[PDB]
Amino acid sequence: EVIAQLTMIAMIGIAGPMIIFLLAVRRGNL
Amino acid sequence: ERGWFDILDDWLKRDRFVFVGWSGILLFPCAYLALGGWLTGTTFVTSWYTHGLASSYLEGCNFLTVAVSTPANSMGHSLLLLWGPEAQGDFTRWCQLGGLWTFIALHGAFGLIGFMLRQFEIARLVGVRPYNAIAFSAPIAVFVSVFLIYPLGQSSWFFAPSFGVAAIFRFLLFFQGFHNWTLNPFHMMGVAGVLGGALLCAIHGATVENTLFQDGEGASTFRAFNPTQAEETYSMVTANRFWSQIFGIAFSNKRWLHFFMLFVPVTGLWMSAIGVVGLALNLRSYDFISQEIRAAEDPEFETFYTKNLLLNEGIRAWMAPQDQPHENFVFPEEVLPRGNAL
Amino acid sequence: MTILFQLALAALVILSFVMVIGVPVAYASPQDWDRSKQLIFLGSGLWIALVLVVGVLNFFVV
Amino acid sequence: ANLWERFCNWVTSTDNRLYVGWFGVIMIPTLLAATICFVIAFIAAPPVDIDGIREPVSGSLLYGNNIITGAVVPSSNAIGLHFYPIWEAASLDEWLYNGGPYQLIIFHFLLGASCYMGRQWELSYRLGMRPWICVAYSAPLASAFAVFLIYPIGQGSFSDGMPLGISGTFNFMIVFQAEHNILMHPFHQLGVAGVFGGALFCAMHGSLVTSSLIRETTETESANYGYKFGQEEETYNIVAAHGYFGRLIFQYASFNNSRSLHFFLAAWPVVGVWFAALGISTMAFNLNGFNFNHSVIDAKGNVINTWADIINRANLGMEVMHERNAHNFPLDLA
Amino acid sequence: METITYVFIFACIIALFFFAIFFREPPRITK
Amino acid sequence: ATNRDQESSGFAWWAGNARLINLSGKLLGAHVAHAGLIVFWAGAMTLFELAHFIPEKPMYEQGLILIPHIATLGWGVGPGGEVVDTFPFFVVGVVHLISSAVLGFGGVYHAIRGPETLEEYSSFFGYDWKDKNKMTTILGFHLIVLGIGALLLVAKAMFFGGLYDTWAPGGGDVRVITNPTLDPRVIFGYLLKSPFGGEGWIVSVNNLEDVVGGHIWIGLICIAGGIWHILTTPFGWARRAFIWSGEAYLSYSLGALSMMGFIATCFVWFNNTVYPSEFYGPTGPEASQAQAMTFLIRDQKLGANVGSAQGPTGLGKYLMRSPTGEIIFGGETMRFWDFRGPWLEPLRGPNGLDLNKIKNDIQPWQERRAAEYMTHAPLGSLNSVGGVATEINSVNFVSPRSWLATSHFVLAFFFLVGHLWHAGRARAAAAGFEKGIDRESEPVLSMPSLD
Amino acid sequence: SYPIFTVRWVAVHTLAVPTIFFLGAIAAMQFIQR
Amino acid sequence: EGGRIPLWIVATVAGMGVIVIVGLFFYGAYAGLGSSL
Amino acid sequence: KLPEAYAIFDPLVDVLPVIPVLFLALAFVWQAAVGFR
Amino acid sequence: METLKITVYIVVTFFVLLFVFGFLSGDPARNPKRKD
Ligand code: CLA
Ligand code: CLA
Ligand code: CLA
Ligand code: CLA
Ligand code: CLA
Ligand SMILES: CC1=C(/C=C/C(C)=C/C=C/C(C)=C/C=C/C=C(C)/C=C/C=C(C)/C=C/C2=C(C)CCCC2(C)C)C(C)(C)CCC1
Ligand SMILES: CC1=C(/C=C/C(C)=C/C=C/C(C)=C/C=C/C=C(C)/C=C/C=C(C)/C=C/C2=C(C)CCCC2(C)C)C(C)(C)CCC1
Ligand SMILES: CC1=C(/C=C/C(C)=C/C=C/C(C)=C/C=C/C=C(C)/C=C/C=C(C)/C=C/C2=C(C)CCCC2(C)C)C(C)(C)CCC1
Ligand SMILES: CCCCCCCCCCCCO[C@@H]1O[C@H](CO)[C@@H](O[C@H]2O[C@H](CO)[C@@H](O)[C@H](O)[C@H]2O)[C@H](O)[C@H]1O
Ligand SMILES: CCCCCCCS[C@@H]1O[C@H](CO)[C@@H](O)[C@H](O)[C@H]1O
Ligand SMILES: [Cl-]
Ligand SMILES: [Cl-]
Ligand SMILES: [Fe+2]
Ligand SMILES: [Mg+2]
Ligand SMILES: [Mg+2]
Repeated sequence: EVIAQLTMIAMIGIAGPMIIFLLAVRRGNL
Repeated sequence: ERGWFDILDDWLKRDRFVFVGWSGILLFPCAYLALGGWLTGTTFVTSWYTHGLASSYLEGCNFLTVAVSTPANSMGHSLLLLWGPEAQGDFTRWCQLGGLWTFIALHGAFGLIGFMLRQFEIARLVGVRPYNAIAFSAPIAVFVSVFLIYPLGQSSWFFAPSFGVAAIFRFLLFFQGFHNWTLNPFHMMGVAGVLGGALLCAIHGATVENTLFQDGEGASTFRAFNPTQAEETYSMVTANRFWSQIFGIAFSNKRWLHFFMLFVPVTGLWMSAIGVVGLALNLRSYDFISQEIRAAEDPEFETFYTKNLLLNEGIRAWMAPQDQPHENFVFPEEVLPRGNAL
Repeated sequence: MTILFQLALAALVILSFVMVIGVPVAYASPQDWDRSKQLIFLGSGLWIALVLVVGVLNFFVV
Repeated sequence: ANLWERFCNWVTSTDNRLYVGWFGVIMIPTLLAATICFVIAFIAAPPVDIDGIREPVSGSLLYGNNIITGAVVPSSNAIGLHFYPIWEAASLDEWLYNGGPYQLIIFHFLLGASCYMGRQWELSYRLGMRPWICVAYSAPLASAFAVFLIYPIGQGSFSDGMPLGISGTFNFMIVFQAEHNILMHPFHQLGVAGVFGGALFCAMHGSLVTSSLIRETTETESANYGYKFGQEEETYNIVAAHGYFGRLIFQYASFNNSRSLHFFLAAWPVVGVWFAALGISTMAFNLNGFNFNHSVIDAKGNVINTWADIINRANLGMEVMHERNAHNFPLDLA
Repeated sequence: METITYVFIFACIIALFFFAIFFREPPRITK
Repeated sequence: ATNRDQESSGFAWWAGNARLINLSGKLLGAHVAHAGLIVFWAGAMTLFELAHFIPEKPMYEQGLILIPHIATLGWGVGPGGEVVDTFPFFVVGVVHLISSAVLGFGGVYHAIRGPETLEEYSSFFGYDWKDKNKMTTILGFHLIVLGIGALLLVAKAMFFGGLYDTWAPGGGDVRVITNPTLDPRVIFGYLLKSPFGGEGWIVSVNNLEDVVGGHIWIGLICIAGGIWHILTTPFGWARRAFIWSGEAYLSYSLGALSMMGFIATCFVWFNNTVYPSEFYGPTGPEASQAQAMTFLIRDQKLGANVGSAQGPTGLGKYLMRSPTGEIIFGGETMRFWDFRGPWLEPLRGPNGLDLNKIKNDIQPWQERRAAEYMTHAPLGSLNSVGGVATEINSVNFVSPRSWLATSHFVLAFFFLVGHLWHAGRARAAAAGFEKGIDRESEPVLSMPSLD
Repeated sequence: SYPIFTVRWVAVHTLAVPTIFFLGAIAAMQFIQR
Repeated sequence: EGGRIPLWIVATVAGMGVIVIVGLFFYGAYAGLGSSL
Repeated sequence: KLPEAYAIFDPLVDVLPVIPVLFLALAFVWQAAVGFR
Repeated sequence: METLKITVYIVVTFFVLLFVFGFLSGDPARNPKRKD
């Protein structure tokens, strides 16, 4: 089903930018 | 002295993000409408009534197949103005009749004039020589010969290029099949100017980048240039030796080099335009008479020239009925030229 | 068994997603490294255990 | 210094009017062999049975061609990808009938041109230059490899390699369109962007530098005498050129860094032509241009033609006519 | 006569290459 | 952050990975993480392929490139290449995907958490590019690893079920290789074969005995070579011939991979032994031969004497002679007479195609196969519309052979560019002029003029 | 300090405004069936 | 407030929006009008 | 098809192969966050 | 033809040998700066 596929890709898609965002907020070693 | 003209002149020539100028009064509306007309047509407008084709995203075409198509052959060379005697003010019918084609072509033409005027205006204000405007005469020669002169010599706008990717491809193949345009020496000079221009672009860029002086510590060498520096950033002497030893000849004069870079592709495009002016009248380089006399008398004589005419003959017979629907061509299977099996 | 398999594989996916974000974030974070280290060790051990669990349970549901 | 040492020194000498070099040791004999054979063949070779159907095509001037129609004709379809050197023929008469000169020329040319590319690295090294001019030349080289070698390999015959002639070139193009719909292939479209853009940027750079030449000459003399070979000072005003072009479009659309500008001039046509080369090299294995034939259908199921279908009609005309005596079975599979 | 003409022009071009390379105006460094 | 901007590293962001040249710990992280990507793709792509896989449809109708690689090894398939068990495909996919997490973990750790350089931490794992003995030692380790890999193929073929054999007597089937070719005159004879038509260099390998024995030789050569390189240091002539730097070594490998990519292109295009047509579709040569076979069969059934049938050109319509006289299919496929395939060989005698066999011995299975292959020729559009450019939409098909040949030509070509880029740069950097010409020491200014 | 409405503002919006409109229109077209 | 939402977030979100819309356009090549079906 | 026991994770399997591409894109998100220094 | 084959085989070998041995003759040292 197309919605399930789209939900999966959205969550995988956000994971990358999320890592960066979390590290930016935490003043991490980017 | 400081009247309304001079005040208007001040405002037009303000140093702003997008320069306007007097030329902007012509340029911006015509360019905007040409582009807007194209985007509008390719998104929403059909070619069903002019060509029997779908041509918009709305109809299911993609980026490669959408087009603003030329008007029907029965329109002749009608300017096809919205308020003209064909559409009579009706916007919907105007779209259905191919009014967007003349709209785009004509606004496009006045837009290019405005752009070249802009090139002249800015050059005067900044105090540089107007070589950029001059080089732009080539794109103008091409647009005018192909989109205006060509169809004007033919039966109608119908045979002008339609504004689309695949539609332009169709135009290329039509020119091969009907005009044998590849055989034309003016097209050949055009090809030499374009490919020679691309060659000069690549070779000059690469030569400069590979004869750079080390003017910084960086292994990435871009930061080691200052716009206001007096010195050449690359070695002309080293560049010259390299090429002299590799190719036999090299530039030694930088001013000649850069002028030659203008000259080559500009001249090429001009030559191709002259060829198209000829094709407007079906004045083609279609044949070599000597080849035809020999081939007609001698059925064992064959060259790549004779091979290509057979392809043209196929193109014409196979594409014409759908490509020229106003002719109502019905070619029964039996008359179609075909080789064995295929 | 089928429900065990189902939830073990679900847990494996969820943990994987948490680790995918958590491990790099922890590795490049200044504070809470002591807190992070042990969780990464726990996360890794559990991840491996779940792989084996899903691996074995595979044959009792297929 | 011994004989070998002095020879090596001469070969690699930076003082030769034309650099020889190690690549040159291979380049010189192969390009001479290819050139000499080409000229003789273009003038004097008898008709060649390109399609292996005992239908010899005349390519040479003395056999009824002019400059435009003349060609060195590709080797026979009967040969396919078989190596056909002179010594494999029973005689020169046979060798010529079967298109032996084509193979001799293209193999020598491709080797020599590969060594031409190597030589460009080599001299750059000897002169203490940066090394990437040869990388720029790889674009046209790859394109020569595409039409003379890769395409024939993919199709299983040197008879489908591009002919060494003006009209033979057009023949190759038209048939290529029929069989691969190259116009609708994005790599060829990139190629066009590369060459149209390369010409555009060539005219652009030429015009902008010429526009901003610093006054060093009188009205009655050519402005080119304003630049002297090897002068240390730059001959035009880039700040003025940028001030112009930045106002023509907008400021951040124009280059003020000459190194970045020239990199762009190198990269645009080179990358585009790489894609062009890759178009031909991948259509060599029949991954063809986009096919939207009958893509648009109405509610009932009537085909509503697009410009793609009109392209298709033109392609069909080329297809049914090409090599009119060569096909016995309904599909043209290579 | 056509073959002669074409071969003549070609030969003249090749001769021109020779002179353009070996009997060029030598590049001379100045300021 | 150390060396993580242009001013401190000398490299702009777009050449950011060049900042890693002398940072062995981070560079190890880069490599291990990358290997994780490769393994990730192999696993995830396999699972995707299996999820979309319809077992009764040919693989080559389904856009599969990985399952065919698994099947060729003898896993999951039976006679005629029929799929008997999809579980082996699942295993390969899962294990790769699982393994990719482990590599990803190691890569991410070494890249951003572990020691930035390895030299102070470990003499064993640390390295200097200019240390020629250490460089050849690491090379030696990897050669052993590769030699073991080649022997794993031998192991599968000889002791663990065998490999799919398209040439198996009675028809294609999985077959255990009991008698691999060890004769060095045969194995190394392939290497000296012309790459041209009818010869085809190593791409000509046409039986599994030669394939397996070749890997025995390669396995042992790589192990021996690896040991050799651990125990020795480069000779004088080698030292004077090569540039010794990280970028130089990268460039040699780039050139090597380019060469390999080009070879793989021709392999998948021409070879129907290690790329069985049952899984990958017919070769271009094969499909063309199969069309001639199809119409020979059809027309002969209709009463045609196919031996005496003169075509329009005067050459035989169905059958003609090769330039050395062998009887071959006529029409344009005359170019493809070097083709050899299991469906066709039964009709071949010492003189080429045998007219008696053609008249009398063509089996329905041969007819079926020829028809299958003729209509699955490797021709198709970028949007996967099968057939010639002029075909109408209907058949969703592009051959795995086309996908694999094209992709690897593109890759091989760019890798040649990369080789020239890095080889040229490595030479310039070692000589000390990669950043430009010294204004006060411009080499050309100290040379005599050419004229 | 900075002006809000400028010639630049107009030029940007003459392009931006129809672009987004058109993109929504073409987005909707992707769900049309014959 | 001129500088609150970091530019790298704007670029990432804007870029993702482009991928989604173009992705939708590609999906449409296989469904409904222009799909050949 | 995947074995029946895994059918629910099918839409996830459909999207996994693209993940490598996302890693290339991620490098650009990261570089944007550090100002391409 | 046999004589031609042998001649070309010898010619080609000669030039190939020159190329290989030529590049083996301390090529990295043949530059204007650091001769190593
Ligand atoms: C400088 C900008 C510019 C230019 C050069 C053009 C030029 C053109 N337009 Mg475009 N247009 C523009 C801006 C521009 N337009 C703008 C801003 C819009 C949005 C409203 C449009 C919308 C538009 C449409 C819908 C159409 C055009 C069309 C045309 C064409 C015919 C115009 C014509 O015949 O008018 C004739 C008028 C003049 C030349 C002006 C006369 C001024 C004189 C000197 C003064 C005398 C007038 C006097 C005061 C009035 C007394 C009359 C009285 C006796 C009744 C031509 C290519 C048509 C076309 O493309 O068809 C294919 C068409 O259908 N335009
Ligand atoms: C195969 C792709 C690849 C890989 C493996 C690397 C590897 C690396 N790069 Mg290069 N890079 C790449 C492509 C890649 N790069 C591309 C395409 C560009 C152009 C945009 C660059 C531009 C670039 C620059 C300018 C620099 C690097 C640097 C580095 C190193 C340090 C990175 C850092 O400091 O993180 C900081 C970032 C973070 C801490 C954020 C988190 C990043 C992690 C690794 C994400 C992992 C997520 C993953 C899904 C989690 C799985 C965990 C699970 C297994 C449990 C690292 C070894 C740096 C260097 O050389 O150091 C001296 C450096 O300056 N890269
Ligand atoms: C060896 C490489 C390779 C090959 C031969 C294939 C082949 C195939 N794939 Mg797989 N795949 C790959 C890698 C590959 N893929 C990668 C890297 C991914 C991650 C995205 C995938 C994920 C994937 C999915 C999800 C699917 C496929 C599918 C398919 C099939 C149809 C492909 C198609 O329609 O393309 C369309 C063509 C394009 C999209 C054009 C590609 C253009 C690229 C970007 C050009 C690259 C040029 C060069 C590298 C750029 C460098 C620039 C230079 C200047 C530096 C076909 C069998 C489909 C299938 O049928 O599955 C059963 C399918 O659904 N693949
Ligand atoms: C080729 C890749 C590679 C290399 C050369 C190294 C090398 C190193 N690692 Mg790294 N790492 C890797 C990948 C690699 N690692 C992977 C895949 C993971 C995830 C499990 C890790 C996780 C990791 C951590 C957490 C640490 C290291 C550490 C170390 C250092 C000491 C290790 C040691 O002394 O082992 C001694 C030898 C053993 C313990 C026995 C090895 C057992 C192996 C796995 C058996 C199988 C071998 C076989 C060839 C593998 C085939 C796999 C193949 C199919 C891919 C050393 C610099 C340490 C460090 O850097 O110190 C600060 C450290 O803390 N590694
Ligand atoms: C990844 C694989 C690999 C790599 C990178 C190396 C690297 C190296 N080896 Mg090692 N070697 C290997 C595998 C490898 N080896 C294996 C598997 C064995 C076991 C047989 C050996 C046995 C070995 C020995 C005995 C020696 C080396 C030596 C060397 C060094 C220089 C070799 C050289 O100049 O080659 C380039 C080759 C030449 C200069 C010879 C002439 C080149 C001709 C023209 C090549 C002809 C092929 C041509 C490209 C086209 C034909 C196609 C072909 C595929 C058939 C270098 C450090 C030398 C060394 O210094 O030892 C410490 C040395 O004496 N190796
Ligand atoms: C197997 C698996 C998994 C995994 C995962 C992963 C591994 C992931 C990842 C990931 C990732 C890895 C992600 C990502 C990403 C991303 C992105 C999303 C991006 C992007 C981008 C962009 C959009 C960009 C842009 C830009 C910028 C920023 C700058 C400049 C400009 C531009 C505009 C270009 C899981 C857990 C699910 C579970 C099950 C299985
Ligand atoms: C005609 C007309 C008019 C007008 C109009 C207009 C002015 C319009 C407009 C318009 C417009 C103005 C529009 C728009 C648009 C758009 C669009 C539709 C877009 C898009 C896009 C895209 C889709 C993108 C993409 C891409 C690219 C290009 C590159 C790379 C990547 C990508 C893929 C991102 C008027 C009323 C006067 C009148 C009459 C007629
Ligand atoms: C250094 C660096 C980098 C890189 C990174 C990397 C490249 C990585 C990685 C990574 C990786 C390489 C990873 C991974 C992973 C994985 C995972 C996480 C997994 C998993 C899995 C799972 C969970 C599964 C499951 C399952 C099963 C068991 C069965 C059937 C179904 C399924 C599929 C559901 C970048 C560029 C960002 C930049 C900066 C730095
Ligand atoms: C079937 C093939 C099997 C391959 C076997 C592998 C053997 C490899 C052969 C290596 C022999 C080459 O050895 C190489 O020869 C030349 C020419 O004499 C030497 O001599 C050279 O010395 C210096 C090097 O700076 C040069 O300036 C000089 O012009 C030249 O005389 C090289 O210093 C030496 O390294
Ligand atoms: C827009 C058309 C341009 C034609 C220019 C004619 C200017 S006309 C000129 O304008 C002056 C102020 O500008 C006045 O002082 C003066 O009375 C008037 O004759
Ligand atoms: Cl033809
Ligand atoms: Cl045929
Ligand atoms: Fe310049
Ligand atoms: Mg649709
Ligand atoms: Mg699914």
